[PDB]
Amino acid sequence: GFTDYKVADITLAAWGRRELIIAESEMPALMGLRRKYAGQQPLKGAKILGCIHMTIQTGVLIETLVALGAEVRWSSCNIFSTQDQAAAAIAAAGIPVFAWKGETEEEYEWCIEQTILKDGQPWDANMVLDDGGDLTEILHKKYPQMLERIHGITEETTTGVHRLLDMLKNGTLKVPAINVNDSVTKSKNDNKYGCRHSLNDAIKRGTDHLLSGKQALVIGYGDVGKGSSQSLRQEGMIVKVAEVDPICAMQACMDGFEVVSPYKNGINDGTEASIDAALLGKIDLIVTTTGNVNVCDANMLKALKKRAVVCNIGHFDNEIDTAFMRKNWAWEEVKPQVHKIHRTGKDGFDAHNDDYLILLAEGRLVNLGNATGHPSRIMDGSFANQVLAQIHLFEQKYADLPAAEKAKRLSVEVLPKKLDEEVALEMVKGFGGVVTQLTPKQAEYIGVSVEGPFKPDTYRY
Amino acid sequence: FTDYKVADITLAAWGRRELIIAESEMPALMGLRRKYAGQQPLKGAKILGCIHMTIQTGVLIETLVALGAEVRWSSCNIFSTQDQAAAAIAAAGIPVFAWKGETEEEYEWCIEQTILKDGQPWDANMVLDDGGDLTEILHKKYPQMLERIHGITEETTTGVHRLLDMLKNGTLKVPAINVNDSVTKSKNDNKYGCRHSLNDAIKRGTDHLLSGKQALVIGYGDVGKGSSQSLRQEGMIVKVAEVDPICAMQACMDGFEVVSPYKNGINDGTEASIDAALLGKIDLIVTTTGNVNVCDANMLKALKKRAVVCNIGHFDNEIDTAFMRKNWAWEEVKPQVHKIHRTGKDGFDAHNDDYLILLAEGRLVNLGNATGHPSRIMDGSFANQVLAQIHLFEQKYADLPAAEKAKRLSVEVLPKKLDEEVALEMVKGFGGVVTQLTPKQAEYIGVSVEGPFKPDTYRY
Amino acid sequence: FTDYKVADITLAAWGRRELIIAESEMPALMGLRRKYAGQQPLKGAKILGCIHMTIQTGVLIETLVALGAEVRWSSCNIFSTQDQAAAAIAAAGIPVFAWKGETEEEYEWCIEQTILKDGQPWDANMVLDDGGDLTEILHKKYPQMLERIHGITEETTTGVHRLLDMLKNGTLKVPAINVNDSVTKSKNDNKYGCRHSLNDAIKRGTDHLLSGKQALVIGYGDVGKGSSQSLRQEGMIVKVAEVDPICAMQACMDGFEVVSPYKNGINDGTEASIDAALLGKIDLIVTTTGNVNVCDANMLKALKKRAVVCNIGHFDNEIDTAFMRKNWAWEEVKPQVHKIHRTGKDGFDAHNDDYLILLAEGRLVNLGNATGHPSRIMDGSFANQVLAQIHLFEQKYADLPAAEKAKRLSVEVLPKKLDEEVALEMVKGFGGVVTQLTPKQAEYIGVSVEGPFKPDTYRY
Amino acid sequence: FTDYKVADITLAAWGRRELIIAESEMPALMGLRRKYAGQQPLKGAKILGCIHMTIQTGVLIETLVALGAEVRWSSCNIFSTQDQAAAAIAAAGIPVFAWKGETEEEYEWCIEQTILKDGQPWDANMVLDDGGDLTEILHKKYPQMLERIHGITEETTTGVHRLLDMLKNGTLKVPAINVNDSVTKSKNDNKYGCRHSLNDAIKRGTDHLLSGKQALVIGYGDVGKGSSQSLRQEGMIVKVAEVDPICAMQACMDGFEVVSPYKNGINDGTEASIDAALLGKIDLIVTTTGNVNVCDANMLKALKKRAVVCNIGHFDNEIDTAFMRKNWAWEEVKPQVHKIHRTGKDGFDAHNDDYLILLAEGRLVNLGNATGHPSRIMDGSFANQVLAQIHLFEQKYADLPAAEKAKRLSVEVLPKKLDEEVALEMVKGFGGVVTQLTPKQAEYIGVSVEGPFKPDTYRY
Ligand SMILES: NC(=O)c1ccc[n+]([C@@H]2O[C@H](COP(=O)([O-])OP(=O)(O)OC[C@H]3O[C@@H](n4cnc5c(N)ncnc54)[C@H](O)[C@@H]3O)[C@@H](O)[C@H]2O)c1
Ligand SMILES: NC(=O)c1ccc[n+]([C@@H]2O[C@H](COP(=O)([O-])OP(=O)(O)OC[C@H]3O[C@@H](n4cnc5c(N)ncnc54)[C@H](O)[C@@H]3O)[C@@H](O)[C@H]2O)c1
Ligand SMILES: NC(=O)c1ccc[n+]([C@@H]2O[C@H](COP(=O)([O-])OP(=O)(O)OC[C@H]3O[C@@H](n4cnc5c(N)ncnc54)[C@H](O)[C@@H]3O)[C@@H](O)[C@H]2O)c1
Ligand SMILES: NC(=O)c1ccc[n+]([C@@H]2O[C@H](COP(=O)([O-])OP(=O)(O)OC[C@H]3O[C@@H](n4cnc5c(N)ncnc54)[C@H](O)[C@@H]3O)[C@@H](O)[C@H]2O)c1
Ligand SMILES: Nc1ncnc2c1ncn2[C@@H]1O[C@H](CO)[C@@H](O)[C@H]1O
Ligand SMILES: [K+]
Ligand SMILES: [K+]
Ligand SMILES: [K+]
Ligand SMILES: [K+]
Ligand SMILES: [Zn+2]
Ligand SMILES: [Zn+2]
Ligand SMILES: [Zn+2]
Ligand SMILES: [Zn+2]
Repeated sequence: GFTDYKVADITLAAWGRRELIIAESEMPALMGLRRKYAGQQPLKGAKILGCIHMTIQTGVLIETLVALGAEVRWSSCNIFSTQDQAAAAIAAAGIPVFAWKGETEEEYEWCIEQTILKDGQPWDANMVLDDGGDLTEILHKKYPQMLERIHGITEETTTGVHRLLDMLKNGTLKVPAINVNDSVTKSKNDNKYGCRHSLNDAIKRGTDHLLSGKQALVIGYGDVGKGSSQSLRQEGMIVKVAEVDPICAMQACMDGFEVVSPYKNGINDGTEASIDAALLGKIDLIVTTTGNVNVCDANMLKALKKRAVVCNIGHFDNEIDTAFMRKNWAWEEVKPQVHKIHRTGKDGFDAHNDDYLILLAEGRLVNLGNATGHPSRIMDGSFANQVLAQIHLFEQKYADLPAAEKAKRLSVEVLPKKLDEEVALEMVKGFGGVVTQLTPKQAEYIGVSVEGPFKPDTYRY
Repeated sequence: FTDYKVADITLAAWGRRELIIAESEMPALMGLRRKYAGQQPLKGAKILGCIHMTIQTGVLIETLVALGAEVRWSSCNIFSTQDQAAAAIAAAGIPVFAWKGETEEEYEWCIEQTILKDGQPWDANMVLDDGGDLTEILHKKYPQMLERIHGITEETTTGVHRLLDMLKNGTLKVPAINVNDSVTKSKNDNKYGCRHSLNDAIKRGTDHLLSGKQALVIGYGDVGKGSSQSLRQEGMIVKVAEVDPICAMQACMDGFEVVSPYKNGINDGTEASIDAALLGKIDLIVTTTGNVNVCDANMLKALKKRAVVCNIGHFDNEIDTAFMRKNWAWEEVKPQVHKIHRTGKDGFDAHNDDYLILLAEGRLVNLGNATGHPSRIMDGSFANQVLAQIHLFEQKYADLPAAEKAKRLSVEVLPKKLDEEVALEMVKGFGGVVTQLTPKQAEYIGVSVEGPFKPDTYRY
Repeated sequence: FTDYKVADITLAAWGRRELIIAESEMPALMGLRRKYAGQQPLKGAKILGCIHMTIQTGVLIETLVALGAEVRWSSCNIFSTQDQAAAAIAAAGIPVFAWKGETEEEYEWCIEQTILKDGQPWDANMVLDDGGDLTEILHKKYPQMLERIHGITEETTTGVHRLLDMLKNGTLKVPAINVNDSVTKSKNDNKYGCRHSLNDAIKRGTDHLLSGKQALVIGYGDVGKGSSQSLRQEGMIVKVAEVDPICAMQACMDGFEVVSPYKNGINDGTEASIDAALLGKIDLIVTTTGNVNVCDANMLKALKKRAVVCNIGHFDNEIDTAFMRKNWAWEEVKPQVHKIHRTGKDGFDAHNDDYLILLAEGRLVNLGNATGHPSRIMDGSFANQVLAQIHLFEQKYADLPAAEKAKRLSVEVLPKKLDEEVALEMVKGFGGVVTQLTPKQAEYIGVSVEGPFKPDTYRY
Repeated sequence: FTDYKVADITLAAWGRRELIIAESEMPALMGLRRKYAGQQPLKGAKILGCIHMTIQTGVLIETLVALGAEVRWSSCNIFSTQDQAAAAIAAAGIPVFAWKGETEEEYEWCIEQTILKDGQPWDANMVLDDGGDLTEILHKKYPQMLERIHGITEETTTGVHRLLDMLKNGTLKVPAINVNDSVTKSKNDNKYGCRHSLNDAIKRGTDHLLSGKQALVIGYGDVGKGSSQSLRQEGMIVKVAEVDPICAMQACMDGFEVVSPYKNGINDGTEASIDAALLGKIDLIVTTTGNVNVCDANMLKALKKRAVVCNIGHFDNEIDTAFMRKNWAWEEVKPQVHKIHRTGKDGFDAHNDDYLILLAEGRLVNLGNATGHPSRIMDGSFANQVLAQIHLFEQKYADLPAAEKAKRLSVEVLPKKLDEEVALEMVKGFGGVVTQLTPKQAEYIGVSVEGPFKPDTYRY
């Protein structure tokens, strides 16, 4: 009877449900919250606009929010990241979802718009859950009136947080936000170990290439680049790392990687002469992890070893100059989300040409495009943080507060450490791990409560 | 020159040979020498220093002096001095009071020799400390000296805790820099230094194969992380204990099984609480916490026969060695290696099978049984120390009026720009090449091309 | 052309795109293709082939054809075919009978379609086999065909065992080359292939996080070595079981804890013999043995709820799946992934917590749930296959007098010189540069500058 | 008792304490000691022994004696003796001629003291050798003594090569057991021993950080495999050179870049052939080959300033140290650590930057700068030694009829069943539990339930 959705194939729903039932068993923090808060219905009356990869893991998040009282309207934040069986299962449960794997850019924008509008008019949304900031931007630029009713935004990822902080600095942010990314059980779990799991996964599914013994260049060594570099090194790749941040570069050196630049002496003057052609001519795989623009540029692409794989695991595709490749080189689809890019010219290629690159997911997030992103047991931490953040901001009721109280509360904050610890404890118990309890004397000795928090807010883990 | 006490002054030439090698391994620190030599930013500084008198500390001391400082130096541990390093410093005409194998009485005497010159308080105006013993003695016994001191630069996590307690209680008299929490210290020294030096010390003390054996690491902060890797990389099967669930989550994700010595994780002080099956399979226990009694008497009783026991946290009370001294017979194998015979206190059978091996009498094992962290890692810590000394000395806290002092009294870290400057020199030391952002890229992510590259919230 | 049966011929263009990529990843095999094209050493060869119909096997098949052979092909496992590879081979005019998800009846039919052409035995004169099923069918059901066959080239450990048993019993009718025991096969494919593809298949089937979880690997031969590394490198806590103490020693030294499913290692057939405490903590069990019932009914009953069970040895009887079919309810998650509900046979609760996850119905998991070994590894195995086909075809066993046959009826390996030549091409494929001995150095160690470099005793 | 020469007999108590610990780490060897003590299988054996006089060798010597043998012992390297081990052996009344830091003349004298007792040949009837120097001296200088010798048991790869050359040339006078090629020797000692002890020795000699730096390992046999892992596990970026393409393939698959010191691998003897760009980035070079001049004069000229150079193959001629002695100035840092100044022969500037660091004067670095392999690894090697001595002594070659001698003049290995029995004791030492086959399983794979478990072709 329910028709308020658009997915690839509703008949995938039973398969999706089987996978959701398995995922629930892999997500003890999130399911623990579901069990803890079900009675109290802390999200009763919440109307959440959600924009995040419509995977199985996101399904467990959505059904947790609903189980706690929320209504939601959902879209994916990437054209290739949906798992169609997950979308089907959510739609089959009577939840509005607009998402499929392999959207066009026009379809992507349309799906976000279907969450925002219900029956042609703005939905009475009062909460936002976002990954990367596209939904947040559309609301501020095109639907500013809807933000008058919204209590908060809970933002998943580093890039989205940057965008929020810029808005706050400029006075254009209209509702408070929680930076979910910077929970330790998000940033130092999902961003790092998630990519460790899923980068090599995606490259194998796309190419079935042996990785051992081959040369990789990882651009960036933040949380994603750390995890990515390990994904490849643990397979036996000879990994080199590029960075602009000398502290992150120091970490790469100490971690056993050679730190190099694509450019002579690190200076990117925009000319072919600046490219270290000797270095790039030996690289079999380049992975971008930065959240920055044009870190695998046209001249680097021209210089790469024949038959190198090129992919991006940062949030947005402009890390690699794919526009240059579309303008100048011929694309041969191997299979979905795997293209050979023939450097011999624009139109026409020889089927047996040797001078090509392999691009994964058209430069979009490769882990989600060519595989299934992070595994449930890792996403458990990120998504338990999301639920806690939604509860906190919904309960604070920003949209209803007096102006002076709003002025005090308009901020981008993180969750308290106590809650980060509580999420982590459930994760550890999920592994069968046992956390020791401090004695009262030990807790006094190091100056903490037996119940935590166990570290000062300055601590970096 | 006679204003020193070392084991053997004739070791000085050997020490100098090692200092010359260490300088080549310490580009950040040597770079500071070249950068600041002309300006002499520490001219007039009189620094009381208390930190492990190793070759690495030698290069630190000579850097401070090269920048204009005078110093008076002691070690912060009874077993951590390298006698050739101490000799070389004494031979350069610098007051140093330090040798490997001090008694506790000698340790206290050496600190006192830095504080006093010719029987009266030295006109000290700066403090460099590792662990807080010198800082405590100044506050408790020589409070008048703190009236002239511009600041304290503290090396290690335990010392920082002690400073923060003072600040909370309003008893801290001078500002401090928490040198530990530079990323180029905490996430370099504490982690990778222990990775290098823990397995080193265990091999020197015992020459035991580590591969295939079972280890329990107590703690998974920076030292526990590095320690766990030191052992895992050798092929140990490592289990980790933690009180902090976030650190425990990291251990799980890093590929370790997380266990408690105690049933249900509850340390009720009884033998019944001990997981005897677990402890009876452990070949090596390492404490990394900065806490007290984390390898306790009941754990020691339950350990597998012939297990090795050591501590790499700052102080020896991590292990209940007092219990062992009271109850069990100690057989010295060689210096800093004892068999502890669990058969009783009154002698031992030379062929007894029921013993534990304790390294460095439970004191910092990396420094006690080997040489601590390597020069290229200490480069980062000690470049931060020099910069911290400069920062606080230049700010001249001791010259402000009391109301202005009250506003300026803090425990702070160095600014990120300086942490980055140290890191860059470390990276160039490896032959690493850092990429420069284009103006468009710097705009895109909202940073200067010169840095800093991360918000102060960033955890690396 | 209609002499084939595949899932979907329209997948052929996709398969060809992947073959063109695979050729670039297989320098040893494509080097042989180019080298022997002129000579046509397999002109007149009529090869019955039974081996997983993957993209890699496609490159092998097209190499044999390029060297003059005709072939008729089937897969040696019901789940191992890549349908696009089969399509591409069929589209090239080569008889192939293979698809992913065959029934056992279909599997036997496909082998029979290779053996028969137009309802009568094909005039086969060569056999290429993986695991021995084709070899067995010829000996048992078509013995007259073996009168014309010059040899068998056998890919895998299990098939070689079966050949050696036949030879011992006097029932082997044609000579064979053990391709498995080239170093560029056994110590490449069996080990590093499983390192690549075991974790691959578990991720594709389950998308389970592996880091931090407990695995038990049964066996520590070449496949168990590679499998254990596949899991450990992901951060699993891996325990290893073995019956061979030398292999167990290697596991210990490699950093694994060596355990038995049975108390004191004694499998008496009772539940009381099972180490239920150990098995109750295992999240993943992988069988690697080539043996029977190494993950038995009582082990399955004892495993932790929701454990994954899989087999990467050649045949499914490593795990007692027959017990599971008789007693427990199977819920298909998706193809080649079943939840096995331990609550009973007659239906299951969709929300039951007491289940195991079985991959590929206990068949070779790397090929069943992923794509098996990668091209650049299969390059070594399949270069050896081509060399072995050439050698046995050129020897012409079927034509020799009885006394000469008697001398030649054996199971042999390829010479070390050829193993080295394959390896050299593999190394150059990575961009590796092998040093050439000087004449003095070659004299010093007693080898030719060209090799072979090691005595036949050498184990690598 | 005076029939010995050691550095310092007063080290004996320390040595004994370490022997008591080593016995607890050597369960295979101590198991043989317990098993065979009653039967005294070496009663009447008079063994000339030449092998590194370490604590581990002490346990071997005392096992041979405990089984009835008399021995006369020397070290097979000038730097490998542990003086406390030598002292303890001498203090037990066993003839030993060994100290750390022998001259070449002293080394030859020590071997001669084993051969002669009171100025005339000892009535030796057995030889235990490591590297072949003793074996060579007997054949060249004391051939009459070989008439009464029943056999030689040879520890190491280089010594085995020398024996096989003798056999090929018809100059070998007594049979030998190649102890090296037991799996519990070659694939334990040669590989995992160097994994343990290479990084150990480099740390003790230099205290250099290894993580992040560039290494070149020359060779990828058993020692090169273990060596490469020693460095990679510390975080070095390791490149590997090889002449054997199969070993090079393994290095690639193991995650190393395979390179040559020479452009395109061609060593034409000129400076122009050296890849100066590659060598100018290497911080550490380690030779592992058993070959000559694999780190040659031109390579040494091209290495990065301040690179460490060492050898872990049996003999020092792997590195052209003679070139360095002729041309460059040596500055001793401390024992077994020299800076070699490339500025000229006649003196050096103490602050010169253009030097290399050579460890142990190019002699076996693990034994020279540390203590070699750990007891628990040497357990396997030395259990094999004891078994080999028993076998050859019981065979009584010297006393056999000539036709039987002709058949038995050979170089053989120990049976696989005994290799397995050694391994089982090693595994139990770790607390490992080996599973026992059921009768049906043993039938299925074609072995006895008690083993042996693999055919003699198996490479592990
Ligand atoms: N694919 C996934 O599943 C996933 C998971 C988490 C985060 N993300 C995304 O990944 C990106 C990175 O996130 P993060 O948490 O690691 O951020 P981060 O800020 O921790 O790290 C990014 C790094 O890129 C480096 N960098 C920037 N420009 C560079 C350049 N020109 N060359 C080399 N290095 C350069 C920075 O110095 C920094 O250390 C973001 O876009 C984030 O949203 C994706
Ligand atoms: N030996 C060295 O060279 C060296 C180097 C740096 C620091 N340190 C010292 O090592 C210690 C630890 O330093 P850090 O930087 O790792 O501090 P840290 O705060 O990062 O980590 C200590 C960890 O111990 C854990 N812990 C506390 N009590 C515990 C208990 N009862 N059981 C289990 N875990 C427990 C805490 O949760 C914490 O994660 C300090 O004493 C520091 O001064 C020594
Ligand atoms: N899936 C693949 O791609 C692939 C690749 C190569 C080989 N194989 C197959 O894998 C299997 C193993 O091949 P291999 O080359 O490793 O053989 P192998 O002989 O080297 O190793 C098998 C090991 O199993 C051990 N074992 C036997 N019974 C045992 C038991 N009850 N418990 C514990 N350990 C036991 C043996 O001691 C031996 O070490 C064979 O069936 C082979 O054909 C599969
Ligand atoms: N230090 C120790 O404790 C220790 C332990 C065991 C053995 N050894 C000694 O180590 C040496 C090696 O023993 P192994 O068992 O590894 O022998 P191996 O035959 O297994 O390996 C030696 C390797 O060196 C390679 N090689 C030869 N010449 C080369 C060259 N010019 N460039 C590059 N690679 C070259 C060979 O191809 C071979 O793979 C021998 O001298 C042996 O006696 C020392
Ligand atoms: N080689 C060394 N020289 C001086 N200090 C050291 C050395 N190794 C470790 N340390 C210091 O020991 C402290 C613990 O007391 C750490 O904070 C660390 O910086
Ligand atoms: K997933
Ligand atoms: K040091
Ligand atoms: K494949
Ligand atoms: K030793
Ligand atoms: Zn997003
Ligand atoms: Zn200290
Ligand atoms: Zn097969
Ligand atoms: Zn020797």
